[PDB]
Amino acid sequence: MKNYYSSNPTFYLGIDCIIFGFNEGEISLLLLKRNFEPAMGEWSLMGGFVQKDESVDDAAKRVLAELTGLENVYMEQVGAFGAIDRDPGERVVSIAYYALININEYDRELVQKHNAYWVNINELPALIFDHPEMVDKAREMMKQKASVEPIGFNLLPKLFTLSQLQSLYEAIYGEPMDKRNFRKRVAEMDFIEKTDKIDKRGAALYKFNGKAYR
Amino acid sequence: NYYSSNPTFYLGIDCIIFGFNEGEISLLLLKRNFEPAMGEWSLMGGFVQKDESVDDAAKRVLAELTGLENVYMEQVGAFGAIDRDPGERVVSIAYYALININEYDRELVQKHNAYWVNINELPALIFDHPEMVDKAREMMKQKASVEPIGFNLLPKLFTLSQLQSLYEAIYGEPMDKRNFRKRVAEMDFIEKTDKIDKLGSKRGAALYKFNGKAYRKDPKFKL
Ligand SMILES: O[C@@H]1[C@@H](O)[C@@H](O)CO[C@H]1O
Ligand SMILES: O[C@@H]1[C@@H](O)[C@@H](O)CO[C@H]1O
Repeated sequence: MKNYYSSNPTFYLGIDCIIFGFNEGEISLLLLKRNFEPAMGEWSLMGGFVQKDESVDDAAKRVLAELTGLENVYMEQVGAFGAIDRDPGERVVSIAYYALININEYDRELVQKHNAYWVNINELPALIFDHPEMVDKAREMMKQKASVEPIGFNLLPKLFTLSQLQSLYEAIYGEPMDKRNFRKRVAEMDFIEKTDKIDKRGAALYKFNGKAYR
Repeated sequence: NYYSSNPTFYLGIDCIIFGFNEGEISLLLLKRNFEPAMGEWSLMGGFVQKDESVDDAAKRVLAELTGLENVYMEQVGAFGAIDRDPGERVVSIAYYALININEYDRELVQKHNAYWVNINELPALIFDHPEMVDKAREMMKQKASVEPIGFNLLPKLFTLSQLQSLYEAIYGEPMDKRNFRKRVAEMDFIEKTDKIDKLGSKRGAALYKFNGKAYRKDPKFKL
């Protein structure tokens, strides 16, 4: 059995989940009031710790489910945050994970039962520790992702107008966009495709495809 | 004692140092100096210590195992599969860089028994090191697409062929010369100087430089 590596120290390994939600033209962040010390009661990302019996990726899934009830949310790793004094309680290196989801009814009731709250990304309260830095990094990742592949397949209807698409991009990027230049930029995205169908007024309908994955 | 209902983990460090030299990319490798898997081909592997940030751990590990200092690395990810390290549960945070080989002390590296291996002729690496390398390589490609790159990998006055060679090595593919120079035209961070190449491979070729102001990374990503 003994002890490979026992000369080295061990560390608490944190998990923080960053859940962006799109609804009615706005992005919100899912937040809670932290249920343990230090900084108990203060505004927080969904925070937990990696356990011995699980991968770090599965820790994220578990932490999310424990603190919000949400299951079946695919998340992408944001990074390992390991500044010495990031957590005032102990040395904690935290691994952040993020997703962008479409905010829907059953999920809404579930989240509310956990005392998690959707807060508009332009009106965030002061978050504990380095959570604002984590959120900023996830938001930049989301921006970059949206420029190279479909940002999600159930954020918008299967067939969507350019106006609907523009509202999603403006929310992600956090600034209004020029309609003509946005249309030109979309024409350069081979993963968005104009169909023959029209909205029912007369606006052209577009769809995401799988061309960014080839 | 906060958080004591939770366990603690060994936190690995792995450094993935790609080197650019004579139009090709290499990986800096070593023979692992501790067990298990002692003597086998490995990345610069260590562990985070109590004294240091994880970023600073990656610096110390790099300097201990190669002598290289002042090398900026970007985080690849935390690799946390339960069985990735057969010795023990270790969550390893991999870091990467693409450096200019000639710009560093090649004898200092040699002294540390670290070897540049060509990126297309890698030996079998230990544990999940090939996965880490693959991930770093994909990030290098993604950056090269969306950002200005290679200020310290090219001479201050460089040709379009030299710039092309960098991109070709990064993506690992020959490129169309026609379309590349068209893409180079849309890059506002590369400016054409008055000067010309009197020593290199295409004599009299236009020498370009990076415009520092335009090279600078945007604080927020632009569509
Ligand atoms: O980021 C914190 C981490 O440092 C630990 O306190 C667990 O909760 C997370 O939200
Ligand atoms: O990836 C390994 C890590 O798991 C630990 O063994 C330290 O060295 C690294 O190379």
